[PDB]
Amino acid sequence: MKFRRSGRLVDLTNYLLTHPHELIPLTFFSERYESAKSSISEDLTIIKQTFEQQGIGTLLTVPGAAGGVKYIPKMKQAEAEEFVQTLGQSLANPERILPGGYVYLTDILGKPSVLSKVGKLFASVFAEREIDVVMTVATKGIPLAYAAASYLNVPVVIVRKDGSTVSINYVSGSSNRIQTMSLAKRSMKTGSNVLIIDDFMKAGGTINGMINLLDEFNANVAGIGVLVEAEGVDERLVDEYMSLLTLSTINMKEKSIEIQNGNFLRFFK
Amino acid sequence: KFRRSGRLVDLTNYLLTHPHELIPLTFFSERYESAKSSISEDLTIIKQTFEQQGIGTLLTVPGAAGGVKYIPKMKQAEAEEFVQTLGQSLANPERILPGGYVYLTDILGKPSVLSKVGKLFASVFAEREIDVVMTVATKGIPLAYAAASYLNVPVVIVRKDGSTVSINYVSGSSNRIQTMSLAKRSMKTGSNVLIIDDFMKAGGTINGMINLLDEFNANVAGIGVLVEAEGVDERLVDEYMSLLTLSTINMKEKSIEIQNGNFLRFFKDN
Repeated sequence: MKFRRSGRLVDLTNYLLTHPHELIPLTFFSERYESAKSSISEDLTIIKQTFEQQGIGTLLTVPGAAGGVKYIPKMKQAEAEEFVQTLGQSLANPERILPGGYVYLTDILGKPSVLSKVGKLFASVFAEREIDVVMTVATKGIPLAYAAASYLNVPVVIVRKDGSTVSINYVSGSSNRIQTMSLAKRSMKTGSNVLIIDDFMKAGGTINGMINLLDEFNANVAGIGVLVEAEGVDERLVDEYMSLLTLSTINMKEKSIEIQNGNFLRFFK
Repeated sequence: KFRRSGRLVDLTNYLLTHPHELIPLTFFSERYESAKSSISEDLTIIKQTFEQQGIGTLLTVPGAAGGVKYIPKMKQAEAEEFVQTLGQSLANPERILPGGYVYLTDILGKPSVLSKVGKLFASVFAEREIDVVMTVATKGIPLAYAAASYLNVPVVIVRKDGSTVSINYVSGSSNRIQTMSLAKRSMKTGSNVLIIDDFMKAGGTINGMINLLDEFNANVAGIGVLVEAEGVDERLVDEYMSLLTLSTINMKEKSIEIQNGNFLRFFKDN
């Protein structure tokens, strides 16, 4: 059933938005709308231009009758900065101060609207990494991992803090003892390029634990993103990582809490 | 300024990313610096397309207090096709688990699958007045978020570990009493809660969750599970929707039975 341009633009927009990071043959669309490849290409130029102008993302086109298009979610620096500032202000509330130097995030992480933004910012920053899968550890980071994975078009793998399983010992920020994390061996292909995502990085042991867990799968760290990094941790982590926010050494007794920008802007050109 | 074409693309993106939200025509008129008449015409193009393509319903509410609202909906034919495909995939003997369980980890890890399940849940409960989605850690978490994002509501996660509320219940794995808790600061009392879970075997977990909401003057708006163990619709007095039915996996024999759940009852049988 043929759609005229207006109907195709609408359906193509929905289809692209719901199939990010997937190379779609022009052929799939020409047959879907029983339209000429040339009309589709024309429609895609309109979408590509609107997507860039509105800060939705990039449409990459591969020419030829055998060509295709790929939608790449991307966030403009201006929106990233504004979103992060707003989010930081929201967290810089003494009522969130938690024992041990932690921050209460449960409410913000319960909101798909916020997670969507966070996920897209991670997806944007790591758009060009060849990611095969997103990994995080139960449980606070799970929703962040799915948000990022949905923009990236890859599966999520959840490491458990408890079949043929692989296990690694690691230490946590509570400046505590040795714990173990595991992941079933049939949960991930060898050589996978992994984006590690977590909500909070205090000491860096949880992430180092996941990075070490990856060596057991002969997998590679494709990138590392965290919502909040405790002040001065660039030290305890060997791999590059991206953070949206920095929690400056909080104090429960003084009931003060400072929150600054993470290092994310370094990732914008 | 936006030419009609660009405006349709942006409007489409805008509606798709703001479901279950009443948006005043004025907002669009201002965004595109255009007459309301032109916006309404675009909305008709989108409504028609969304309807024919099975994306959802664009609801236009007349009046200055009105506006437009995008409601994600899934056609019955697509839901049946999707559930069957999902069922066939789970009926693989390789997913065998002791105790009458099936391996769901790999599918619960795919946003593509989650998106569909979340949409089907959001579609069935589209007209219920839901304020929050609730699930219990940790398997159901991604399904909960998927449903919640289509419904425009926050997610609340019950912990099985300050002013905390608690309930005790018996899982389907162990007969030992368990405790699920939820911070009092995690949910507004009187909320219409859509409960979501991956697998309902005994029914205790969901029952426990139903009791826990009592403690908040909360009202169960609906219950949705991905898989229900054969023989559970006599262990729950509450109405629930399930996508698949898992017939007691063949312990000794390497076979597994999967059939549609009761979801068709929630489509146009209403």
